[PDB]
Amino acid sequence: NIVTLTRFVMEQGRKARGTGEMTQLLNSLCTAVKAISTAVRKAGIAHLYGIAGKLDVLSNDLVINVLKSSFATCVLVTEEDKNAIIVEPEKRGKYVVCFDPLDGSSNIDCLVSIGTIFGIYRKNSTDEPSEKDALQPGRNLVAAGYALYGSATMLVLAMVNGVNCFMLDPAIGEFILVDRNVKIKKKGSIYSINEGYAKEFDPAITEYIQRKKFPPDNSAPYGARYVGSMVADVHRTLVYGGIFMYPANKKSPKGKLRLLYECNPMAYVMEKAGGLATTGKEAVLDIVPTDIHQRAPIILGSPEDVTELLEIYQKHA
Amino acid sequence: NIVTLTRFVMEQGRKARGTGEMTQLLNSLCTAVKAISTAVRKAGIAHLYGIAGKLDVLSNDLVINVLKSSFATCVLVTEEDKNAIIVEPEKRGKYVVCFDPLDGSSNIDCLVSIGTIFGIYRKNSTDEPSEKDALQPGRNLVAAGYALYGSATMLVLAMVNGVNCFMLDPAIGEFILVDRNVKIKKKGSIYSINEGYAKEFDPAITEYIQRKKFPPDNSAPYGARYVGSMVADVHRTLVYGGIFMYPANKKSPKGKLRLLYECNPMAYVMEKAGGLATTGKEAVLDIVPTDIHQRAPIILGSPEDVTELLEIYQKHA
Amino acid sequence: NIVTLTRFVMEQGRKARGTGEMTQLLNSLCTAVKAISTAVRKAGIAHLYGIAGKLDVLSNDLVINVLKSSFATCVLVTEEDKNAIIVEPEKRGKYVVCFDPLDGSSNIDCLVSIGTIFGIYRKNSTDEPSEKDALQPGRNLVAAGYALYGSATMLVLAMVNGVNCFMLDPAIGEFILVDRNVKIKKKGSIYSINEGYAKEFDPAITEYIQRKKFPPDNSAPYGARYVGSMVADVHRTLVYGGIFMYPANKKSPKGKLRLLYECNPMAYVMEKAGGLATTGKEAVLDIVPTDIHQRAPIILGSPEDVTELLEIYQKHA
Amino acid sequence: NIVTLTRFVMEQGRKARGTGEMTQLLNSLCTAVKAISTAVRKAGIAHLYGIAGKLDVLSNDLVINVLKSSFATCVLVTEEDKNAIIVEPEKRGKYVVCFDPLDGSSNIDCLVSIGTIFGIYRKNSTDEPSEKDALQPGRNLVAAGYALYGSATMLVLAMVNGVNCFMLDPAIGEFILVDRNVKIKKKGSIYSINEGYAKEFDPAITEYIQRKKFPPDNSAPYGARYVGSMVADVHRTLVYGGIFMYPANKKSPKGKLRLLYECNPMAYVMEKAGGLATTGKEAVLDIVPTDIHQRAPIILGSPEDVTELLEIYQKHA
Ligand SMILES: Nc1ncnc2c1ncn2[C@@H]1O[C@H](COP(=O)(O)O)[C@@H](O)[C@H]1O
Ligand SMILES: Nc1ncnc2c1ncn2[C@@H]1O[C@H](COP(=O)(O)O)[C@@H](O)[C@H]1O
Ligand SMILES: Nc1ncnc2c1ncn2[C@@H]1O[C@H](COP(=O)(O)O)[C@@H](O)[C@H]1O
Ligand SMILES: Nc1ncnc2c1ncn2[C@@H]1O[C@H](COP(=O)(O)O)[C@@H](O)[C@H]1O
Ligand SMILES: O=P(O)(O)OC[C@@H]1O[C@H](COP(=O)(O)O)[C@@H](O)[C@@H]1O
Ligand SMILES: O=P(O)(O)OC[C@@H]1O[C@H](COP(=O)(O)O)[C@@H](O)[C@@H]1O
Ligand SMILES: O=P(O)(O)OC[C@@H]1O[C@H](COP(=O)(O)O)[C@@H](O)[C@@H]1O
Ligand SMILES: O=P(O)(O)OC[C@@H]1O[C@H](COP(=O)(O)O)[C@@H](O)[C@@H]1O
Ligand SMILES: [Mn+2]
Ligand SMILES: [Mn+2]
Ligand SMILES: [Mn+2]
Ligand SMILES: [Mn+2]
Ligand SMILES: [Mn+2]
Ligand SMILES: [Mn+2]
Ligand SMILES: [Mn+2]
Ligand SMILES: [Mn+2]
Repeated sequence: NIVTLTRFVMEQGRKARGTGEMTQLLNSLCTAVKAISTAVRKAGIAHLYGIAGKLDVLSNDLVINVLKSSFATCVLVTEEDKNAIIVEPEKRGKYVVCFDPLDGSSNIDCLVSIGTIFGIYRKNSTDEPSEKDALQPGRNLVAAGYALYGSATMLVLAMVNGVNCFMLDPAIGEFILVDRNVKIKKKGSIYSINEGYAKEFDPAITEYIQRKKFPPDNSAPYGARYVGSMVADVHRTLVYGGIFMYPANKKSPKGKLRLLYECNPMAYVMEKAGGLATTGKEAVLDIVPTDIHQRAPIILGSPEDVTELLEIYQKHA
Repeated sequence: NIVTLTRFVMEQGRKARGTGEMTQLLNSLCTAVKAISTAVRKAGIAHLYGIAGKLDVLSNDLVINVLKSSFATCVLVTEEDKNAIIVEPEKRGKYVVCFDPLDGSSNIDCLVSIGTIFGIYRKNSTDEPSEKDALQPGRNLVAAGYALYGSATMLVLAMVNGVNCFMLDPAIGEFILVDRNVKIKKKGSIYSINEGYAKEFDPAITEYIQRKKFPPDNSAPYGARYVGSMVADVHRTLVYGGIFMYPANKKSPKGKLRLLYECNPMAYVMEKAGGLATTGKEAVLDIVPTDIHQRAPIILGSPEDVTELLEIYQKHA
Repeated sequence: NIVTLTRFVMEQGRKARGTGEMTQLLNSLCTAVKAISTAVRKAGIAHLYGIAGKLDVLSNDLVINVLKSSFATCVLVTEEDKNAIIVEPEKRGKYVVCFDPLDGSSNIDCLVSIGTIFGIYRKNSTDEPSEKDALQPGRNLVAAGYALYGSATMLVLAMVNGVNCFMLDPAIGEFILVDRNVKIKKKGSIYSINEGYAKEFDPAITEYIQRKKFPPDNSAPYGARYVGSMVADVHRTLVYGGIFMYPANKKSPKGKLRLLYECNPMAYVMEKAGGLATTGKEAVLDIVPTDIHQRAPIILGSPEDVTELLEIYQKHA
Repeated sequence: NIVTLTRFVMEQGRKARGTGEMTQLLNSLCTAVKAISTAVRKAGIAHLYGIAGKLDVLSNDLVINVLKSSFATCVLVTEEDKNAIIVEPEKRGKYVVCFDPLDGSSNIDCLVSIGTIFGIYRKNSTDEPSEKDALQPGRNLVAAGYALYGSATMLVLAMVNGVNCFMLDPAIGEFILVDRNVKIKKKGSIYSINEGYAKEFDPAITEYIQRKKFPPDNSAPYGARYVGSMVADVHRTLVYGGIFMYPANKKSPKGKLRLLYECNPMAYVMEKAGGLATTGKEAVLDIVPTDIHQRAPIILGSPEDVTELLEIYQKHA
């Protein structure tokens, strides 16, 4: 018998004896993702083309409005907004949601996969809600995941008891559980990084990559993939195995990717799946942010591949 | 004042005073692509999961029957079939069609962008049709193109007059012309290749990659992108500029990509767009096929990038 | 801000301090209705027509499977099944659901509106669950309503605190609250009955109809409508006002419509909206069934119109 | 071996050796109908309800612009426009098109079936086009038909060769031929009329209705059906058999239905189907229009039922 996201979430909220506030939040998210999927796939485009009678701004406006209306949130952090958004008291809940409404927006004109990333924290210090409420390490996440708008739309939800994948059936607007309790392969055979920045890579990265192309024990070199859209690259890593890297380089001395809404949610997802997520020096989830738009270096994926790189880092220290 | 693919195809048939046979064919293609797009985005998956108690194969069958139903074809060549398909004389038209119904199928499980590639030839001769009718150099193509099932579904159609892009509106099931008489940039800033095969590259490719990461004239390095699905990588090249490469290596000294249904269609779109498509030695479109599943090395993209690499190929001549 | 059925149901379950069992049931129903809507609209019909690679049986199979999987039901009564269906102990809940999966199936070949009708009872006598558990008067309903597959799909849900209408947006597969706390007009101007049975009508009905065509006080006669699909006819009555009638006649000495899954749910809906629902002699909801497939006469709609007919009945008694 | 409307229309244009102008027109119609169908079923309604912070009018604009974009028309007559629309000479074709973009609009709020009706004429003359070009008797129609937005969406197209029915597959946006060369039953068992106007009927109609409820030869009475939307009532008549009537009464001694865009198209479909369409005195198709919004009484359906009523009309002659 089939399991829909709505049923699964509700069930999980029942086993946890929640008051149903988080459950409403997750149902709001799902509704928002479906709406974003529909806009991404271009339904109604004929209307802009005058059969007479933006995508990231709309996406932002959908997430914020849909999340507010859930009455389960108090603080919102968007990649798109400079300051955190404080929900009006009438609509307040106890949750802080950190999200990237549409990641990979550059890739839009090229029709490359894009996705939505979100991390959910529970408000701790019960003072008037504010930005500080979002400044929590990723180890403190209640839930995190992402929606990938690729050849099909998928929602990956990670919580304390594991990672689950839900495929969207757009005929009936419902997410079906298709992969339960996901676990990443211990060792993979694909490395993903933008080698265009080779000139700026630190030594450890340089050695690792070359070890991938020319393995000492003449084994098969790793295949390479780099879609340029984090959600797509990280999703392939989780599903097929391997390692994804967006280390520090001159243009981004602290990495390009943001900690709260890109790095943390993906780090959380990887850990629950049995993978590692490091900065090179430390675990991503343990870092305590000081700025909501803070950036951080990130390397994640199969435990053996990440460990192997971490050993190399240590060797140059 | 909107243009649908159906309107466009018909006006073009009228301008060229065709009997309407090629128009029937293009319309059958449009229908097949819409049907594939729907299965790719998983409409109906709830039924496989028991809500009421392959893909490569399904795509092949759709294209074949829809093409036969057009009464415009005599010989069909598919990546999925060992032997060419000779059409029943009852439905025999004059066109030969070579296609890859679902390219990048190994990416399906990862939900990476995938697509359909086709090239159409007019039968040249007057004897019983056979495989031999498909063995024409790409320069003899009447039409060629592809459909990309990415964040949105797109059909790119190349004919003698040029290249046009049609975006699928899944709400009304109509391809809408969105980019007219497309021309690739003279020079791009992205290079695309599986650097996992570094150990195997010939000296010319190696030197080029090097120039891209460490520019000898102190110009900015190129960014790297490699989705792993030709239609996705090529479509990004066409729209954004740059170069895509899949040269020879232990993976056949002859390349991996197939000439008839992958290389030729793309080479044809590139040339009509004002770009180049070469094997490093000769232009892809001039190669005389000798086997329907013949492979060939290919390099395509912005003219200045392709000429640059060709120069290196010559330096090592 | 928008209100989706999922949010509304959850919210209502929260205010009622339910354990979330009914909430899951209602979410199961909604999922089933969306799936039935999609099949009714004919998505995928191209596949039966061989682009190479029942509606009431499928509908039945969807409702039963989806309801079972909710783990909130113990007894199921379908217009389509001879005996009540007892859910396996592992999947048991405390609810008894009486439904017509696809009412108006004759009207299918003519593409006339069809709908789904359901009534929900709470199991009372805690003995092993059985048919007897369904034999409860309609006054004992916890929830009832219907889905109408007309020009657009709508779900009308009635519960103790009122009647609400939700319109299905098939782009995102979500029901949006479009009409809150529905109340029927006190007096209408449309009568709905199949006058083809005039030869068999009892005297009261005969007098009423003629009073509608030739009003004593020369006022405007009532307009007449009779779609032949109860859900459509009753839905127009609720929304626009008037009276619907399916009285007893020779072919159906006790009416055609069934009490448990057609009459009761519609009677419940009408009462909460401020309308009346009578057999001519008694209120529909007060009747205690003795057979699950029992039939009953029914007259419902605006309070003044129904009262006016009831007066006439009394006059001939 | 499936037939889409697009394939059918093209083969028919080829058999008739047309220049492709009428084919472009029919294809533009197919596109408009699909666009209307989508708005009717409310795709996108969530946006009107603020998810991210008319119908008659929208339908008119769609048909008009899509028709003008076809370059096959010179004069357009709409139920919604006081004066006929003369096409800009730049896009002027040779066809005159009369249509009701959304018939039964008063039923919209009740979600009752609704539809689009069109009749196409070839311009006969050689002077500046004008309203006068549309004033042709229905016997001069090149094509006529309708689309019904009911439980499923259907397009019925009538041309010289006969009547065909195409079911819309909303998953791929394609009309699929499902009923070929349709013929109405010689005699039906359903009569359709608004009996609310009994007081106003002429003696002949009154006598007929009477014969249907109380058959003088002791045969079974006819059942009654009256949806209240012409396209719905007529489509049921065509498929199931019977008679539909909207005769004269205080609601204009001249009938309610409009000749050019409601009566003629339907009369034309009926005749091609082997049925009859009369005003009681003369055949609808032979009436010489004298005003574009001229109304006319109509009776259509199975030949034996229409002849029967015509006989009564004569008895009172
Ligand atoms: N649907 C759910 N899925 C998983 N955990 C849940 C769910 N609902 C509530 N919980 C857990 O219970 C806590 C409080 O729930 P709540 O009362 O809804 O705010 C949450 O923070 C989670 O720890
Ligand atoms: N829709 C079309 N678009 C562009 N060229 C066409 C079209 N139809 C026919 N032609 C051209 O005219 C030739 C013969 O058309 P046909 O008679 O249909 O086989 C083709 O092979 C093309 O070169
Ligand atoms: N979603 C809901 N909407 C309205 N009433 C509810 C809801 N959930 C529960 N209730 C009410 O509370 C009772 C018990 O709920 P439950 O524990 O879920 O079985 C039901 O029978 C209703 O009376
Ligand atoms: N697709 C078509 N189906 C049936 N008849 C057509 C079609 N196209 C053209 N014809 C017929 O041929 C005439 C002229 O076609 P046209 O040149 O397109 O204006 C029409 O008016 C019809 O009588
Ligand atoms: O367009 P965004 O939202 O800023 O995302 C781009 C990000 O950019 C990374 C790739 O950037 P580079 O071009 O530097 O490789 C991805 O991995 C992220 O999706
Ligand atoms: O033959 P397939 O399974 O359709 O593979 C697709 C091709 O595979 C190439 C990638 O091959 P590598 O893994 O060797 O890079 C892509 O460009 C082409 O799309
Ligand atoms: O086809 P069903 O499920 O038995 O429903 C038909 C019912 O039949 C009534 C009309 O029947 P008559 O033909 O006797 O008028 C409707 O009001 C109900 O929808
Ligand atoms: O003019 P409209 O609003 O499009 O009305 C539709 C017409 O209205 C007739 C019903 O009229 P009565 O209420 O007079 O029966 C139907 O057959 C026709 O569809
Ligand atoms: Mn963003
Ligand atoms: Mn981002
Ligand atoms: Mn393939
Ligand atoms: Mn391939
Ligand atoms: Mn039924
Ligand atoms: Mn029924
Ligand atoms: Mn109208
Ligand atoms: Mn009208």
